[PDB]
Amino acid sequence: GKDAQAIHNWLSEFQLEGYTAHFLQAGYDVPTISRMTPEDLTAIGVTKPGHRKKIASEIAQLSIAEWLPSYIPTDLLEWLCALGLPQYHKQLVSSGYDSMGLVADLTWEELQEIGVNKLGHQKKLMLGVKRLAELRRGLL
Amino acid sequence: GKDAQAIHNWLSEFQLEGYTAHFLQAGYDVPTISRMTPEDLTAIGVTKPGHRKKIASEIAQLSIAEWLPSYIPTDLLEWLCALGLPQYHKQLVSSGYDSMGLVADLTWEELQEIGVNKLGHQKKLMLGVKRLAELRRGLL
Repeated sequence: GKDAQAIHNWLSEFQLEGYTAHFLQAGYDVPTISRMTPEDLTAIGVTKPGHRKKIASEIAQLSIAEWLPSYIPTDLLEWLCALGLPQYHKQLVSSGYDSMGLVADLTWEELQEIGVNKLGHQKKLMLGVKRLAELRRGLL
Repeated sequence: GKDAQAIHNWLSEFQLEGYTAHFLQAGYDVPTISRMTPEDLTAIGVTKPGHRKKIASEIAQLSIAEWLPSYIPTDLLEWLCALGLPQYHKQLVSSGYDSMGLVADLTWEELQEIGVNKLGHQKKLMLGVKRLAELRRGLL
């Protein structure tokens, strides 16, 4: 198991790791767990109040989000972080590409005065744009 | 370096790994490399014809795509693979959620006769739907 070893690690930091299989059988992984509620834990069989209280508390301390597991960037900076290019955010913003909907229409010739000059970052970004467009038209 | 060790590994499988820094300085990573052309390799300074011929050939043999690095799913199955839920594709298709644009309007009550019954897979999917909607309205 691959996310099992992520759960088992996190549950071990407070000696509740014998609940690992509870999250597995329910299909959960760590980022989804971070958004459960107490009733969700009850639903998957965490019924002992002493343990459900403690797992809830330990979940609020989980501060790793937000486009995991979905992998849908909602805003521009999230997306440049999916890609490995957050260093370009504020160049894109100074040039008026400050939203997903506007970035989708960015074009190969703007790139030089925005400041994306390494050709690999150039290509990676424009492939992201191209197929971001392909996803908008996907709604009809 | 993290994708450097991915390049250095792949270039080593044909003893050309001393080109690793060429791809780094240009910002490339493996999935972007897989889409380069010969002129792209020239541009980043792979100028010796014997090596550029061989790296090109070795790139066509790279068959790992397609939403990496972009992390924008273009079609429904890609997206259920971003998430860890491809086992549900054909249930979603038998129920008429066979595109991104239609999935974006899937709702919590359909889930039982589609066949998504593990609550963690339920939550993971509906978070993906919710924020997929949030991304469509993002285009105005």
